[PDB]
Amino acid sequence: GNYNYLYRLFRKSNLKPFERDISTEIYQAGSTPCNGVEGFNCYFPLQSYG
Amino acid sequence: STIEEQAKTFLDKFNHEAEDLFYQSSLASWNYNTNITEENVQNMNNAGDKWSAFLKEQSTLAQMYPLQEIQNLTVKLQLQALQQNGSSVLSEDKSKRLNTILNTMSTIYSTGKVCNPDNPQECLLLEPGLNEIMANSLDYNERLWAWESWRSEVGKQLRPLYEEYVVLKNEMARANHYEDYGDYWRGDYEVNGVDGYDYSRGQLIEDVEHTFEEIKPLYEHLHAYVRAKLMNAYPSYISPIGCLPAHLLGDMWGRFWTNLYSLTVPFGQKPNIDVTDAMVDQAWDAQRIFKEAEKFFVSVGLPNMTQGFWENSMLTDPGNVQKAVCHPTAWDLGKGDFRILMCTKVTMDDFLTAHHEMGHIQYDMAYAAQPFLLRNGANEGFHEAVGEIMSLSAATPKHLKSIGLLSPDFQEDNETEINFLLKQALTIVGTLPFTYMLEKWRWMVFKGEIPKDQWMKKWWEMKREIVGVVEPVPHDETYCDPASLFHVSNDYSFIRYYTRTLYQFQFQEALCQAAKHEGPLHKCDISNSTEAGQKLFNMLRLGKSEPWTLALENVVGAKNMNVRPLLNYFEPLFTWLKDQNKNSFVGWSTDWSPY
Repeated sequence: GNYNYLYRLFRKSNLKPFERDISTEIYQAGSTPCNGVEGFNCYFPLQSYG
Repeated sequence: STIEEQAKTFLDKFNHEAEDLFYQSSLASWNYNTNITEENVQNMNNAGDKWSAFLKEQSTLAQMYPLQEIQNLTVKLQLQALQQNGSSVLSEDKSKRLNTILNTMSTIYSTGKVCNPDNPQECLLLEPGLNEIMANSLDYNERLWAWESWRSEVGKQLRPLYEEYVVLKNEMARANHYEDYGDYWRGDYEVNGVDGYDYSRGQLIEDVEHTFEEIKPLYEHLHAYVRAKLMNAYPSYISPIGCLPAHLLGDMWGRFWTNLYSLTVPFGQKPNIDVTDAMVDQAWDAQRIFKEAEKFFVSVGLPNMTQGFWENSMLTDPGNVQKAVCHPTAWDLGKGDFRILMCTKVTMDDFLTAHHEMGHIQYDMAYAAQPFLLRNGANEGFHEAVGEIMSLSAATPKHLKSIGLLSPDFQEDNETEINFLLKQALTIVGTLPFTYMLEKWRWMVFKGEIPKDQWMKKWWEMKREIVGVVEPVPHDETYCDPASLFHVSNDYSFIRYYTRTLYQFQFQEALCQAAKHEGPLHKCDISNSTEAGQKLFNMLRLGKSEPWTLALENVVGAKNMNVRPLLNYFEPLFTWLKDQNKNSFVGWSTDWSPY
């Protein structure tokens, strides 16, 4: 299985046409603040493919 | 902000993180089943443990999300399927005790022993032993002896443990806000949220009883016919008023009566529909069988196969060069890798089994464009019925004649049709009353309607009232009789087969009516059609995304479980049974005993 590829799965906003960003901020859906790790409403933006 | 977006995000993350683990577990299981070594089974066990730990962690994380404020039906169903507590409701000590009980029961049921006296050992296994002993015998004493010995050897070691087993099961059921374990099993068919197509938990029992009330005449006629045949064969071991013996059913448990067709065949002097000679004369192999199956499925309307199905499946038994279990299973890795594991040879039974496996693969590929929590059948009976209806439809002689197996010059007499109907009834209708009795007994023993000291007392009387089988020797309470089967001794559902049987006839009737065909149903063809295939594909792609009550009407039309298709199918056999049993007595009495 190949796992060298990653992709963005969740973010607060979408992407504009011809836009490229390498920001890897954690997504926060709920009102609970995220300190830098995952949890209830904190998730990691990058996900390894297969 | 809202909870629905958080739930959808968590579900998508769970699917994306669990698909890879499921694929790895499937690959490990495939490597184990195709190569019996130590590293393969070690990797399989490691993958299974990692998958179980990940599933438990995800369930504990999802239990924090409520289930009332969920407005989406699919999200609610996925949350209900993910937040399943399982055995976590009990303490650690109780959990490990239940696991040890399950393991020791599995080992006891798998080892097997006979150990006949007067001989040095005479201790054989289960399948190469009691199965062939009670399946290929023509004597009355040896079958009774083997049945009694096996039942006693099972009871004397499973009686003190079955009480603790059912107590732990009732405790685990009540710890999850369920009234009993039978209710926990019936909750799989329960659907909520959608109005107009709901289905209560108690309605299933009423529907099963209503179907059994109409199945009763056919079962009584079949029992009368079997009793007449036994009286014509054995004039001193069966009475026209009593029930049938227990050890003369051709099976250890009396579930399948396939071995009874060879002794109760009406037209044994006439040839059968076996096309083995035509296959071995035209130089057939395992590849051409799957080729013809793919041609049939693509003529019905099913799409083609993937490029990995024909390069990864083991269509040839390697033999003694390497160990490989020859057991037909439709493996679904979840990431487009579909392959069949079966040592298919030149045999009509192997042909039907390959058709069944290909139907299962097609059913799995139908809802392939769905999340991981939705790539599964609606209930525990549709997934097998969809595969069995293709085999039941392909069993027609006209299909084999059109393919090239059966020669064009072939008679269409009614004797072969009656023989085929009787052979199908001995393996389909014969197991329905036993299944119903076992399911009712398990429900009443898990709910509390049966006293603890009256388990066997209720079992041996339900075996005579509901089923037309009487034991040749009374058994005390120390013999754990009802737990002699494989599903009850390993915690597996048994009503799934009954639901599959009641649904396969409906599916066959729907596919025959949608193909613009008229006449008898036993010879109705499904291939070379464009409406039936589309109607089937429109329903197989639903999966868990829609309730089964709403999905049933999209392929048939009815909104409930009906049995009329079974009556319409067995009418040519029901009339023949009425004509043959007109001079003989119909029914059985619970007063007579072969003691």
